[PDB]
Amino acid sequence: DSVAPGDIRYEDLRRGENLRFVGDPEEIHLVGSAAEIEQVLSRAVRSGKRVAVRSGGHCYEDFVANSDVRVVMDMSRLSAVGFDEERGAFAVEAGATLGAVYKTLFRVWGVTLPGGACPDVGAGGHILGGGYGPLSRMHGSIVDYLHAVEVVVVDASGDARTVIATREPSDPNHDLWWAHTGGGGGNFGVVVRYWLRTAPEPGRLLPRPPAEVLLNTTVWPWEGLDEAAFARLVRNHGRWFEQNSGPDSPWCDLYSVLALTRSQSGALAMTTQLDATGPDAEKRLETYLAAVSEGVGVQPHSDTRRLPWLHSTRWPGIAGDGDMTGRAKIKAAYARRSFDDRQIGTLYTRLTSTDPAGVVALIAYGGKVNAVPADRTAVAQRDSILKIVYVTTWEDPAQDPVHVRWIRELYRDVYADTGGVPVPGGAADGAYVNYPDVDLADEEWNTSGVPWSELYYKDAYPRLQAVKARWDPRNVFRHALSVRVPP
Amino acid sequence: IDSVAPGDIRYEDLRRGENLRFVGDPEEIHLVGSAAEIEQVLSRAVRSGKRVAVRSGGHCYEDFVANSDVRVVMDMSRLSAVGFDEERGAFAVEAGATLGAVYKTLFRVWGVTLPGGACPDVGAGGHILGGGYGPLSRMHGSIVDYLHAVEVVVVDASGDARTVIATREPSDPNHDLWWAHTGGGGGNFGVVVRYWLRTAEPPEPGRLLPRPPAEVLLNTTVWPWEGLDEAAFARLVRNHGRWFEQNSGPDSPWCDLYSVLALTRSQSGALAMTTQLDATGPDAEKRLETYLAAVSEGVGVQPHSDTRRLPWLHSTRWPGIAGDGDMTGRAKIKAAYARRSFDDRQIGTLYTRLTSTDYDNAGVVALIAYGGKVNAVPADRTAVAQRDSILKIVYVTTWEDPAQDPVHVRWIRELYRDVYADTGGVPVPGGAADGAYVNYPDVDLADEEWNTSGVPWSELYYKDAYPRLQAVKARWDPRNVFRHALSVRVPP
Ligand SMILES: *Cc1cc2c(nc3c(=O)[nH]c(=O)nc-3n2C[C@H](O)[C@H](O)[C@H](O)COP(=O)(O)OP(=O)(O)OC[C@H]2O[C@@H](n3cnc4c(N)ncnc43)[C@H](O)[C@@H]2O)c(*)c1C
Ligand SMILES: *Cc1cc2c(nc3c(=O)[nH]c(=O)nc-3n2C[C@H](O)[C@H](O)[C@H](O)COP(=O)(O)OP(=O)(O)OC[C@H]2O[C@@H](n3cnc4c(N)ncnc43)[C@H](O)[C@@H]2O)c(*)c1C
Ligand SMILES: CC1=CC(=O)[C@H]2O[C@]1(C)O[C@H]([C@H](C)/C=C(C)/C=C/C(O)=C1\C(=O)CNC1=O)[C@H]2C
Ligand SMILES: CC1=C[C@H](O)[C@H]2O[C@]1(C)O[C@H]([C@H](C)/C=C(C)/C=C/C(O)=C1\C(=O)CNC1=O)[C@H]2C
Ligand SMILES: [Cl-]
Ligand SMILES: [Cl-]
Ligand SMILES: [Mg+2]
Ligand SMILES: [Mg+2]
Repeated sequence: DSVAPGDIRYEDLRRGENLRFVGDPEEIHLVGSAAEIEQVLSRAVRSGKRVAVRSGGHCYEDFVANSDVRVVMDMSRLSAVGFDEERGAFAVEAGATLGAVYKTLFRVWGVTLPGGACPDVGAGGHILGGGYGPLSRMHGSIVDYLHAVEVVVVDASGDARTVIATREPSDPNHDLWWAHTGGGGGNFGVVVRYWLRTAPEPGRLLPRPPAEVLLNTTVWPWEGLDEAAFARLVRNHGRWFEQNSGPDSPWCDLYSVLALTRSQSGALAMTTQLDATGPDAEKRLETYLAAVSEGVGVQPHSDTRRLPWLHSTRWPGIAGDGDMTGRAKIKAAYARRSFDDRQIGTLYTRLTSTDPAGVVALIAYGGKVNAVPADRTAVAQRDSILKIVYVTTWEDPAQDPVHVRWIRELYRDVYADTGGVPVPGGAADGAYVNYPDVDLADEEWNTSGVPWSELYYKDAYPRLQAVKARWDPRNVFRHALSVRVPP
Repeated sequence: IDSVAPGDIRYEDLRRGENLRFVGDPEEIHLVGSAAEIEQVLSRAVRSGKRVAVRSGGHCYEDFVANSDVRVVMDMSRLSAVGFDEERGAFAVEAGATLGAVYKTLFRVWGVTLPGGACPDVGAGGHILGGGYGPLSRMHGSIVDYLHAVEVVVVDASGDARTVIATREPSDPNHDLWWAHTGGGGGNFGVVVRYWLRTAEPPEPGRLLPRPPAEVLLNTTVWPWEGLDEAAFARLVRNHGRWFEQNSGPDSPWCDLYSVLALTRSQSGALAMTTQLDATGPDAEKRLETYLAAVSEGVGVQPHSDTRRLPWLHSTRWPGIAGDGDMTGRAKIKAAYARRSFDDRQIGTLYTRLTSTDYDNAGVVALIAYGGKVNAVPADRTAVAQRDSILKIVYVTTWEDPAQDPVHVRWIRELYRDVYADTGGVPVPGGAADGAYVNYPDVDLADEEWNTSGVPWSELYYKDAYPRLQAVKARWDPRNVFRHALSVRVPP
């Protein structure tokens, strides 16, 4: 159907899962096929009305709900996951949530994709932004399994058409397939479905997860934590990840997130997942936990459970708490090395100061992600060890400026020696387009002289611009931080 | 053909539901893709003498599916479609669909909903035929009040399986079987493949199920346990009880409010309440405030109160309503229907057992708003017989260490027994309580050591509906292929 203001569904469908952003579309179309997408597109382009696509609605920025967007194509009716006998690959429609993808692939076929934690995320935005997750160190990015994609595009004359692009070098649309391996949503056209398989039995055509995992939750009380203690914990963790994130590391089967929380929360915490298949799994876990707490002087509460693998993906310790109400602002960076002492000092001061819920999360990364050449996909960061996510959440819709400023100042200060942004090719490797932050393109917050596009895409940017020029010459698909041809 | 045996990578997940207390030993778990595949699993299991069980959403609070004696499981995961069936004129929900997919698909696509559970992960398979209710029940009734027809694979005396359709039409030959699916409970009559749902009351899908409110007010209210004595606790409980006694009739304007009051262990630091109210009237905020003021009056403890206004579909995924999604760890649940609110001795026992330092160190008694339009339905019209209650009361304890089951099971057994001590330790129907709800099953209701009331488990769950359920059992499952603790069973 089509949803317009006044329809009972309008208040829900005008929003994604980020409540800071309220869309004003004149029409939201729950499209049912490529053919219906082509008709909504060609009609919007003729009218001069700006469009956007919503799949899972997890965009951290206002790309879909931007007040200029007059027409939304919502992919909820296209949520199938299955094996496509004709193409010999798994077909994930854009509106499928990760929880549905993982349940279907694993229960029916015993396989999985190494995408996000977070069952409510849609495939649409997630895959073509370079999705990664708990199994990425073991199995790479989800885009490392992208075999082909179906996408509705608009030509110079304004007519919409459906094309298939694939990983085969001789594919005439090969360049468009490459741009879907991390190029980001909302840039090239409307993805209808992705086809994924390893680069003819379905059970053999995607990776098999561990049957069981050890999951641990470790908590340090903040009350008895001084700066030196905090700094040793952070340095322990960063040194361990600097040593143990290569593509041939035995530690490819470990994932963890260390949460550096505001002191007012009462505790810092870390969640770890380790493949439990080996009979020494428990010893290996403890050696990782011991490394993180060595010399800290605070004993953590520690609890470890063995869980079947599909059950573990729904545990809020990995999946997050599912609460998408209230208001949040995210920033993020790639880390090639962990923070230096001065940055640790900044973190400690900003986390303990009574100047607000807020966390800096360090998410294990690298491993098999890093076996891929930096230019093979549009995910150009293939030597990092951690993704660092800065977050502040609040409730009062009248108090956005103060929370945005807190997180802006923290991030600027951490990256102050590189113009306030994580400039690639140093201790940092730029930014991740599925954690978009419009401040990276803001002269007031980015003083590095490096454009937002090089921070997200590094050297992939020129190729993406060429794909943009070829496949979206009219620039129908745009938003803050969208791939844009040279002026 | 899609089957999982020990040694398969999928076996550890598929041998369990969402209750980690219960580890199954089936020789095969079949991921059935159709009614015909269910018939071939059933007929083979019957000719072998192998005990069967069905798993849809995996949310069973008891060991009905994962019982070690179950040899063959039919897992309905592949049967998860939700859509409109034009030819039937009703919405079709396959048993493997989760409530989250149900509400998303019905609402986004058609702007309608079903007044079923809170809890997006629950499967339709067990949830509807147990009499599912939720946030919207006071406004729209139980989900079974929209069950028009069912498709179910059943086994006859000779041991052959077939697929039948049973509908709400009085002249339908299978009308009795339809009736038993409006609250008879899972794992009793045969394998439901799909449910068809529509208002009993124009043939547009957008008018054939109730529309939810477009927006709701949602409130979380928290009272610190620190400055809270027995008199203050008792006043809060009594306030809430009286309000529900007065405001839960089928014609009450308060049919559009739902709330959960959590009487937590004092160890937890705070008592809390979540309230949802239809926000579309222009005085919704003043109405919410009057309900909150009634709950807190003269309590002497100022609650911390947070109200947000949310679009309806978004509200159903807020953990304040949906729960926190954490099904790891171990839990024991007991429950009862309340026709009137707790008396002095009961409030006293709750206070004592919520503040006591005994056992080990979690627990909660949650009072869930009920009644409203549920109670407009005659008690014998469906297999949900409790049609005059005002609250469902759920007793819970949770823990992590799998070596510590007894102390936790004992805590909650003694708390519940003590609350219902004046009636043999169990909520005997037709008094202050109205028995128990089959989607919150508790095997201790059939245990002579915990039920000294003289009233059998079957009358507690089903009241006068039981002999009719038994007649359906005799006719449709004569071999008793479908059984578990607390399964409908013909007379000896
Ligand atoms: C909210 C949330 C996000 C998470 C979570 N966990 C993650 C994880 O463990 N690893 C990750 O890599 N990412 C995680 N993320 C982030 C998500 O990956 C991003 O928020 C994704 O971009 C979201 O995808 P989706 O849910 O589909 O978001 P939308 O808002 O619909 O779209 C985002 C963006 O992409 C464009 N787009 C959507 N659909 C299409 C199609 N079919 N074709 C082209 N472009 C599309 C949109 O217009 C928009 O620009 C955990 C949580 C809780
Ligand atoms: C875990 C959980 C349960 C909840 C939650 N919230 C509820 C709410 O707000 N209102 C409710 O009324 N109930 C809520 N519940 C309880 C569920 O309603 C019950 O736990 C349901 O019985 C669960 O159904 P399902 O998830 O399908 O569980 P299973 O364990 O697969 O089945 C239970 C029972 O039913 C039999 N059965 C399943 N499938 C079939 C079919 N197709 N045909 C016949 N019989 C079937 C099973 O064999 C078993 O006997 C919130 C949470 C978080
Ligand atoms: C591990 C992980 C990876 C992800 O990629 C995302 O999911 C996880 C669980 O966590 C990531 C990050 C550490 C956490 C975030 C941002 C917390 C968000 C939050 O609390 C709220 C809102 O977004 C709206 N209202 C809220 O309350 C995040 C980026
Ligand atoms: C409001 C609800 C209605 C539903 O009928 C169910 O959902 C809701 C959200 O709350 C109910 C009850 C108050 C809470 C329970 C059982 C908590 C369970 C719980 O914590 C756990 C488990 O069940 C397993 N591990 C765990 O940790 C429950 C019966
Ligand atoms: Cl934008
Ligand atoms: Cl049983
Ligand atoms: Mg949050
Ligand atoms: Mg819990």
